[PDB]
Amino acid sequence: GPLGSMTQTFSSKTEWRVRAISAANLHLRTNHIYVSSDDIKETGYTYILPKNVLKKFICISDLRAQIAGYLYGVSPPDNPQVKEIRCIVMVPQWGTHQTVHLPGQLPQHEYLKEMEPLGWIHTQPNESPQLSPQDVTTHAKIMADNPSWDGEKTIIITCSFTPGSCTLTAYKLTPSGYEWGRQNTDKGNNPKGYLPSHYERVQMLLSDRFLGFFMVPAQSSWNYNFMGVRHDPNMKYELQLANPKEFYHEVHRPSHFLNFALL
Amino acid sequence: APRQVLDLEDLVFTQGSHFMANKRCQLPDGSFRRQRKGYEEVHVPALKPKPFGSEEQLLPVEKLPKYAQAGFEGFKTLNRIQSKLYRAALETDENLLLCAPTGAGKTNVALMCMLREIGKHINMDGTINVDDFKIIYIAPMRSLVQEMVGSFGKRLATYGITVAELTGDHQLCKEEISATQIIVCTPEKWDIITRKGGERTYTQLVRLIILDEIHLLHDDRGPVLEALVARAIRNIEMTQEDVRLIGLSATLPNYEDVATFLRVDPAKGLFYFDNSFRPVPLEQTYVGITEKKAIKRFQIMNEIVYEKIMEHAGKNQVLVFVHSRKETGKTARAIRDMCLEKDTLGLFLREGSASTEVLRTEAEQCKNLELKDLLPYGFAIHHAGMTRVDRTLVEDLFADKHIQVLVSTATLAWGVNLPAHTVIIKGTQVYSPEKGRWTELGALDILQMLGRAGRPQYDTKGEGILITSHGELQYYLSLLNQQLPIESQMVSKLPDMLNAEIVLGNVQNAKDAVNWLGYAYLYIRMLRSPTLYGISHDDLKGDPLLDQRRLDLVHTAALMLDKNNLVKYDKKTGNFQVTELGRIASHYYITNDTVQTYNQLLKPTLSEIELFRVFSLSSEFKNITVREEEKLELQKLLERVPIPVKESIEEPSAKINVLLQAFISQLKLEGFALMADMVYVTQSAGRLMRAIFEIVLNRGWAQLTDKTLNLCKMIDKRMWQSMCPLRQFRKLPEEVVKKIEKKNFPFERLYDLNHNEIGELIRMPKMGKTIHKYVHLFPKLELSVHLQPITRSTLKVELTITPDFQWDEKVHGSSEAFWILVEDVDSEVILHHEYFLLKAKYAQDEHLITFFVPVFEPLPPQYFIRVVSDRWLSCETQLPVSFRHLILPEKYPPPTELLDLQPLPVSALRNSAFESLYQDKFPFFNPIQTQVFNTVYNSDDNVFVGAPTGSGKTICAEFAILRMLLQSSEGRCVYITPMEALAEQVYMDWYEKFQDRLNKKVVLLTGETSTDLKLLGKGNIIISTPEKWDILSRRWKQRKNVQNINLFVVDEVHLIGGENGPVLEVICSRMRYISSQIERPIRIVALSSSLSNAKDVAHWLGCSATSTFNFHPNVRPVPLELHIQGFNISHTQTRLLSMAKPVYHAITKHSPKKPVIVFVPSRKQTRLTAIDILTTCAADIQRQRFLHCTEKDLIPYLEKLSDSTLKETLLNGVGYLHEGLSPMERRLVEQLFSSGAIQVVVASRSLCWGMNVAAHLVIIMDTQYYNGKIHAYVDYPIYDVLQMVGHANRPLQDDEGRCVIMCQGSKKDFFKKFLYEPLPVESHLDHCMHDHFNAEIVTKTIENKQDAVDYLTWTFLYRRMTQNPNYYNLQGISHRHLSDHLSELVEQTLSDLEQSKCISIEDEMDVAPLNLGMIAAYYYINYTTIELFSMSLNAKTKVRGLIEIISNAAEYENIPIRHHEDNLLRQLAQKVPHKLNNPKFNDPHVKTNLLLQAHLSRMQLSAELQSDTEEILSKAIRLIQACVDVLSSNGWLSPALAAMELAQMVTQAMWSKDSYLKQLPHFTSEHIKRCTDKGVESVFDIMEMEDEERNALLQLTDSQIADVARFCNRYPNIELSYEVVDKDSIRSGGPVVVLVQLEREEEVTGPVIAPLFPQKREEGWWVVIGDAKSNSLISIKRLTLQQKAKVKLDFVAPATGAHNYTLYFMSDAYMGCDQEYKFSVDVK
Ligand SMILES: O=S(=O)(NO)c1ccccc1
Repeated sequence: GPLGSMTQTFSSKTEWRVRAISAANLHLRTNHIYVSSDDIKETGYTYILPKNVLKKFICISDLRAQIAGYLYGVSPPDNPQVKEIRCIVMVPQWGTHQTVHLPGQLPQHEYLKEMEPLGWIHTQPNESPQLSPQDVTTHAKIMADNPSWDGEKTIIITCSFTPGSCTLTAYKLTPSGYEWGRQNTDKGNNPKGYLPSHYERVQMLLSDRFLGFFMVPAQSSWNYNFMGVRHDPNMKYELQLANPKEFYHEVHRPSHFLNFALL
Repeated sequence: APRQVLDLEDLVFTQGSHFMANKRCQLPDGSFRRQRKGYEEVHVPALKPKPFGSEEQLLPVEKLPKYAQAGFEGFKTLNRIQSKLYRAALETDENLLLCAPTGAGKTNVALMCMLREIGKHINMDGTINVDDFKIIYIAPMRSLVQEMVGSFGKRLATYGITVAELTGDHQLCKEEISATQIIVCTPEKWDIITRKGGERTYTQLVRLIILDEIHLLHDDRGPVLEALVARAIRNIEMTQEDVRLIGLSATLPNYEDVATFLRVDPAKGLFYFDNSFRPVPLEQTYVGITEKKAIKRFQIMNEIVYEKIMEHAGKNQVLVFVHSRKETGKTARAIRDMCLEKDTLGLFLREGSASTEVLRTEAEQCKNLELKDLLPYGFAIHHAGMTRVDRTLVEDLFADKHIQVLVSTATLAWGVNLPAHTVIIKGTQVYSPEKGRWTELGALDILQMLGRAGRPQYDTKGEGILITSHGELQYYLSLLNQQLPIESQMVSKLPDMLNAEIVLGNVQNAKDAVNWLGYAYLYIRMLRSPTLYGISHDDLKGDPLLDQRRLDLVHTAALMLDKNNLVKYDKKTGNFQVTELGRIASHYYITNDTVQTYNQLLKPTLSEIELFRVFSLSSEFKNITVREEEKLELQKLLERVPIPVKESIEEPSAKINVLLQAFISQLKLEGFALMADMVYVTQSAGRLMRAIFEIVLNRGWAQLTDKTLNLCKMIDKRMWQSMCPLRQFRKLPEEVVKKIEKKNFPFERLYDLNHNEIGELIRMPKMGKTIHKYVHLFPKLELSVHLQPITRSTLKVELTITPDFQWDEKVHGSSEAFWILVEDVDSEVILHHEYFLLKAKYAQDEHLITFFVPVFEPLPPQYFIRVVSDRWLSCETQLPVSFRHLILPEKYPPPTELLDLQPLPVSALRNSAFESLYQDKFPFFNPIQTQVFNTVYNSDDNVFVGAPTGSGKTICAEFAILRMLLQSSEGRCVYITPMEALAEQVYMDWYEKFQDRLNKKVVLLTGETSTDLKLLGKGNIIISTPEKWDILSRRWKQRKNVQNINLFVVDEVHLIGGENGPVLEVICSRMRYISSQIERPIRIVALSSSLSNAKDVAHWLGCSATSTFNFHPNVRPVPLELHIQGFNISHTQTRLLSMAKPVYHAITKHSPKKPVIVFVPSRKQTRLTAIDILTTCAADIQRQRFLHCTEKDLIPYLEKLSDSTLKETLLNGVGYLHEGLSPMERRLVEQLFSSGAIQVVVASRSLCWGMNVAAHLVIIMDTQYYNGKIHAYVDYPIYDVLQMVGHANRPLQDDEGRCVIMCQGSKKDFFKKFLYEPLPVESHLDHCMHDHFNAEIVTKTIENKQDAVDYLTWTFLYRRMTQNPNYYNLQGISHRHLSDHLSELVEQTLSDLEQSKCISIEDEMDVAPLNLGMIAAYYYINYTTIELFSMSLNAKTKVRGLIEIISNAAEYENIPIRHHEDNLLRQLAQKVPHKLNNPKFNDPHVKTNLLLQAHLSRMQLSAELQSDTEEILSKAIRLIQACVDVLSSNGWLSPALAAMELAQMVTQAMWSKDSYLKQLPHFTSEHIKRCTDKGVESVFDIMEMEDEERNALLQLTDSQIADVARFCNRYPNIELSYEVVDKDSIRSGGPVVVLVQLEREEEVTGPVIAPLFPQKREEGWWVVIGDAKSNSLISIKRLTLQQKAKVKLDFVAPATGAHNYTLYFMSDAYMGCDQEYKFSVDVK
């Protein structure tokens, strides 16, 4: 009965600190990256992902809050069945462990005009046998708002944090998947009507033969996970040819610095 | 060999300056002890001054040396100390040690030594050569430093001396060191400065070092003094320049050992004055408290001080010393609030005193809070946290005796001269963050404080009261009564100090280190008190010099350094190898454990979290602990730090981390300890984080480089990246910037806006303008790029930096520094980096930066170029450099296959005369000569031979010459080589072959025009460098002897790609064009090093593919084994050090018996490396030898030398070669080398083209050199490296050639690319077009813009534009692409030439030469020079103006300027007939003005100034002739005649006013006096003399009258006649023809005699018709005169009447021959 015997004082232990410490160890996983062997084995297109931008994408990420990048690339000269991913575009965004929130506006930049959009890559805390329904919905609503996203050519690459490593798997929607996802308003983990026939695996290969590059916003950075109120589905942004800042870089969390300074 | 590893920690005196070596303490007579409750008092009475000594009298300032009286202006006599000291100080250079009590006058003794040094440099004009010398005054405390700067400045102002502190970091601020003659600084500052060393340093000028308060030796800081002294004295030895040392000490035991340590002769320079010489006798009171419990001891303290304060109220001011900015007010309040409590406050200020009102007034006017509270009561405080004017008023009030109690800290004792009658040191404990605990006050502080007791004039005694712990009484008693011995604290610092010497190269092995340790104060103390230093007396007698003990200490230290990776230590040999980490530890003043930690933990992947942790683990912090009472306040901060901290609050490293972050965030803390700890942490963080930054930068780690340079800036600016950069303008209101921050929008968005939208966006219009200015004060640079592909894997980048901000000295100072960082596609690796300095004087110009970077295929998407401020937060531009449209040159063709042919015998020449040039030297030609023989000897096809240097290409050209001599009887061959030294070598060989042995004429063009023009007619082999052939071949339409050339050979033609390549390309293109015009083809042979794009050169020169031999390096006849060794050190002096031993090892491995050439970057380095090679040879047990003659054989050669060192090294078999050696010295060194006598020669890089020796092994020791004009290192051009490697080639002596290139690691791949493979070359003609276009318009080869495009199509440039478009900034090879490119080039060049009025353009199409352009082309003078000449020259400029105008020509702009001669030239400008206008001595143009006046005055100067005068002299004649032409065509008679006389004057090296006889050999001024007062004014008098009277007036030897005879036999003896043709029918406006006949009495028996002029000249003449009354030049003609010549002058008639003109016959080579004749013409 410690009304006046034992009294202790609460000492704040904020969670982003543990997450920032663990984000500093992400480089170790870039040496142990695994691609899944496709169950479909044939879906017309084989996607080739350059390792340099993949490793950077892992390094700038976080183990709880999903991040996403947009995929751009082309076919090798005389081989239209292969899609080489040449660019990953980072746009203003925030996430949770279950999904990413991106603007309505798709990347627009002259420097990308000779490339075609190939979909998106996003990190995931845990591996999973199936494509998330959040992902099916996200991809179907992008498709419905943007006719340049061909259902037969745009993919979701999931990058899952397996212990000590990263495991990559690539998917595409089916027509039924597009139809279900574009009308789905249920954000939970088991929305009515979701089925595994809404997607199929695609062949993906990591390559050291060529290098990809990044584009990032012209006027901000891409990470809004600490400035959520300033992120809006309608926000507009331009892009520049530069490499993205890591998740916990100072410019992504100004208020940590200022609020300490007021203490 | 039987070494022993010591524990250095066990030898350390842990208590630093509190270590008490004396066991006992003898108190002076009359001392007495007294007991009280809980404390004791020891009283020591004031001493009595010594009776006046043997012959002592106070020296009046009048008896001082007169030059020294000014430094003692305002004093009557010196005091007792200074009078005893002035002879030793002012009259000798003896090192001194002065021991005296504080305030006795030591610093005026130091001023006397300073004045002696100054007196060494008194110019005859009475000023001081403030550039000859420096003086260092080392003072222990910064506040003392500042005071000394002030007082010494004012004492020495009258000498024009600058005294200055060293202010801040000098990575940009060293300039003022050049303007300061007297540097005042701390030991640590001088240590760090002289640790960096390098060249272009000012430490060489230091002639005097004053070591003030040298008893700091006893302190923990004492080892810095030992490092300084050891380093200076040892540096005396290895450089023979003296430095005087002066020590100033408190009076304490071991002063005679201090004297030994300073090399003071005890019988001349040691002066010891006991405490009876204190200015005011001191009564002393020591109060030792025995109470152990804190609170009672505190109250006992306050009671003791109050009781002592009462003994002095109303009679004596009291100065109290406490050890905190905070304790000062607290104790002032304790005393005051106690006084009022006892109703005694009225004792300090008597009622109605005049001072009470002053205190009231100045308190009410003052603004300090505690000061206002205290001042009316007679109390005050004083410390650093107070305003300057606050302290100034506190001092003023105390000085006028207004304040009665002043509480203050140590800084007042050091920084102000403020004595008090009574001084109370209240407690002697102080908080040391470095020690992490409370410790006793240092000895220096205690002495200084109590030295303030007793005012010099106003007190008969002082009263010092010291309150301490009872157990400290013996210590303080000893310190203040001459009994605390001075010991050495240096065992603790030994590893760091040793590493510093290793890094400098002063210590290269354990023997060096034992020697160095012998100069330490520690060593003297070990010899004298061995048991105190851990040495038994028997060990001392087993080891009487402590050789063994020193080796054990050095061994121990070196092992510690080797374990921590600062040094590589070979235990067997004892050798030390420097490392980059060791260098960083030394140069940044980091202890060695810390850089071990950094090396262990730093990784490219490091997060900002880990970086803060790494910093917090620095060993400078090892004594910091987390105190229980702090853990609360740290937790509350640790909960909120913006950089997470992984470790718990129990760990000190977490506390250090949190203190750093709190400092950056400007948080105030509550713990007194925590605040002081934060101060210590963050004062170190600056140089610690700059060390980390240099480590990661030079390892190429892009991300961590960015993080750590940012952390450096955030520590310095005290703000985080995520804040508004505007905070860095301190003037802005902080509450405004917080508003701007809360508005989340990017700072860059403010750039577009203006006052209105700026003031609106922030909801504050009143600031719209203000902010608008600051955003444009913020440093900002714009970047653009020209990509220039070299090959498919190397890219040249030209980066243009355009400043885009408003400069303001108040914000930017005089310079703004940046890092240029080229980073790869991932922003992961720094491919290239360099420092960039934007000086205020260039704050508005574009800057060009060029560098190389690797690329690969498939091309990467992009690189990045970042330009980042070294100091401003959030201040960077990044330019993506995309490769999407980069056009790579095509991969090069395979080489010409080397055919396996039977070696060709000499008899294949089928001509015995020809065969006699070779048959003795070899029986067969090499494979390349064999393969090209048929085409060269049996056909007339243009030929290209491309092969490595050393493949015998010269003989191939010889084949072509022999064929020429067969098919054509008097055939003419012109041979071009790009370097003058090559031309001289080839002339020496070919004169012997083709003249001595084939009786043809071989000639070497000289650079004098008419000489060369007749050589061209005589010779069958004309050897020339390119510009000498350019000036001749421009005139080919008028000169038949240029077009009738049979054979044109160009050697080393790959140098078309190098710096002087455009003139080579132009004359080769011209030979082709002339060939096609005359339609009688001139054959062309081109020789070259291996070229990847040989086919382009060959096609350009019209070489059939079967006639182009394009060999690559693999085919060199003598195989080349090439090794490239990379060296990781980024600091040049240190990297050269790391190469020193590898040079020796390379000799013994690759050429132990065969001859070695070592190329080194500089003249200075040649002898240093020769000596180092010899040292290493002496200590090599394997015993190598480089002398293959005996000493007797070398003795005669030895004597033919003036350099002592070169004699010594040659005796040991090692020569060296540099530019400063007389030609006879160089030729003797080469003779010895080639005859096998000496095995090694060390040559400077600048000599790699004119060496007549070859070697088995060449070592290239480093591959950059210092250019002083631009103050930066420059890479060796690849061309020079190819030339150097080519010396490793002895076809008749070796089976291979070896070469080792030692280079910065970052250069290694470049050298692999461009040495193992053939070389791609490009044109740079597009950058050098104006002068050649102008020549082609003068010659009517270019007459419109289409002509100019067509012209360009003959060049190598045009060819390369299609093969490497991007290199020339084409984006396509389309015919329209390059037609437009060429048209642009043409428009820009013609428009500049027309702007300069060299040409005219009609209808924007047709171009014609103007007179200016004709002059520029004829004399080979830059068109900018001629333009300036046109502006400056005018109708009354005379000799003075002519010299000025000519100096300012662009041909001289590159004349070496070294400020090491400033004053020299300054004093040269006084001994100079014409005083210059507004002399700025940092300008090569006025430098050459002075050198020209020097030459005309016949002043002998240094050797370098002499060679520079020779260079000036090689162009002066052309520039003077151009002036003559301009003046005369403008009509100005007097200035043209003057410029002709100037031609004469520079040839004969004299003035107009001088005597004509001064031209005669062997004359001096006395001969001219004897001639003037015996009837001899002119040269012609001298031959009209009988022998007897001549020889009698002459007073000279006989061989010398032979010389005077020669001069008189060639002195011009022309006589002139003139006729006005048809003098009668002269009509106004009509023609007037004047015929002048000139006849020389004898034939021209040779060139002009002018031994003080470097080129041989032929006589030139002008005939001038002028009216001198009008200053009107009317007719002028130039001429050379053989025996007889007639000349016709044409002019227009005047208006009508009789007119009197004057005829002039003017020489250009001799003074005194000018003739003049008045004549009349009657225009009817
Ligand atoms: O003339 S350079 O541009 N400087 O060394 C060059 C470099 C590498 C290969 C050829 C030319």
